[PDB]
Amino acid sequence: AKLTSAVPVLTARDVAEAVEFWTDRLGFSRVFVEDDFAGVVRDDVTLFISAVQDQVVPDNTQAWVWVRGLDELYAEWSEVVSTNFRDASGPAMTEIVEQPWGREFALRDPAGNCVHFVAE
Amino acid sequence: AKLTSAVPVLTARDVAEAVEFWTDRLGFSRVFVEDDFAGVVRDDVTLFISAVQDQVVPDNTQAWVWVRGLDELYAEWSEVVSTNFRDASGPAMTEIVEQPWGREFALRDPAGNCVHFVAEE
Repeated sequence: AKLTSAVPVLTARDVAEAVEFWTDRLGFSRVFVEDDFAGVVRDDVTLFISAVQDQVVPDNTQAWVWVRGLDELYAEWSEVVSTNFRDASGPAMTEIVEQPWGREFALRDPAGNCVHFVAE
Repeated sequence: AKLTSAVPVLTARDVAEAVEFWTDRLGFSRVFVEDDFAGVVRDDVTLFISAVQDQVVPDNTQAWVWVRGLDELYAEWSEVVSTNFRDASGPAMTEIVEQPWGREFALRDPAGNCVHFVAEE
């Protein structure tokens, strides 16, 4: 057997809100959308979004995504999402930082998920 | 820019126990292990594992993994993982089921993460 690819599952109290953000704000498309569960895709990467009732879940939910052209992606998203990660109430993103494991930025979505985008 | 691949993050109260399960039980290899965060890999799929305080989080954490040779993978893991999914006192897996979107089994790890393995079409 061969494991070929993987799909992170983001969590949200409000899945509809999360879907609108990921598609309309960040440029993903809908794979499917239900009240309790949805999927969005951009390029080779699919993310699922699952309903929860406890905010602790999204506040502890994370995913990593590999990117060719991290600067370009940051340039796109930094226009439509706050770059004040600590102070913004809405979704926000960090700057690109050179971490020991790689160059990346983190984005916090409206549900509270923390998704890291790392240069490949 | 191009989004090329993704890495799910499983959660655990005990990251070391989670790493031991995914490697010794399920045949993933260690990528890196820290006290509060770890990475394991099999074939083209990496999973991260992150420490959390509350059991509610792993009990609500999921991931999906695409597989070529789902029956073989299931056969392998059935050698060492319970197939009584409804007993939540230990890790276990469902049978392979034909869902509307694909053929898949689900595996619940010791921490409580539910990871679905779906056959490629």
